[PDB]
Amino acid sequence: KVFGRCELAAAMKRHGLDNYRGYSLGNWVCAAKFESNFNTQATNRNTDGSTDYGILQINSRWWCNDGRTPGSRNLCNIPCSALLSSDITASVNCAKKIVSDGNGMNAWVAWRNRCKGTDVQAWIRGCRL
Ligand SMILES: [Cl-]
Ligand SMILES: [Cl-]
Ligand SMILES: [Cl-]
Ligand SMILES: [Cl-]
Ligand SMILES: [Cl-]
Ligand SMILES: [Cl-]
Ligand SMILES: [Cl-]
Ligand code: NA
Repeated sequence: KVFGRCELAAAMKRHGLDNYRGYSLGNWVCAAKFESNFNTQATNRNTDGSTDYGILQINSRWWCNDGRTPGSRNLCNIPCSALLSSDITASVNCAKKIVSDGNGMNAWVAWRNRCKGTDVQAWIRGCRL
């Protein structure tokens, strides 16, 4: 599914991401924009053989099982396929674990490089929330 900007802001708020670990909703919308362009079916293969899945491009080295990332973990206890669903529940619940890991949203390199310290409230401007 390709979400609209405000549609995704709403879904993320519905699932308790807004101000989760102190990160405002605009930070999460911005991260999703640059990770996936709001496409739940986004995938990206890394040089190490791991794969990133879904609207927040969650990686198979730690967070989900895809059966093809040797030595990896599955700390979200889900198949990586769950991260490609039109229903963002699995992505949001797994993102809550990731952002709790110690480095906050710096775990998403695209957030650090493209969203951190910018006027992220622009990402929810106009939205009925
Ligand atoms: Cl947009
Ligand atoms: Cl915000
Ligand atoms: Cl594996
Ligand atoms: Cl595990
Ligand atoms: Cl599995
Ligand atoms: Cl949803
Ligand atoms: Cl933090
Ligand atoms: Na894994």
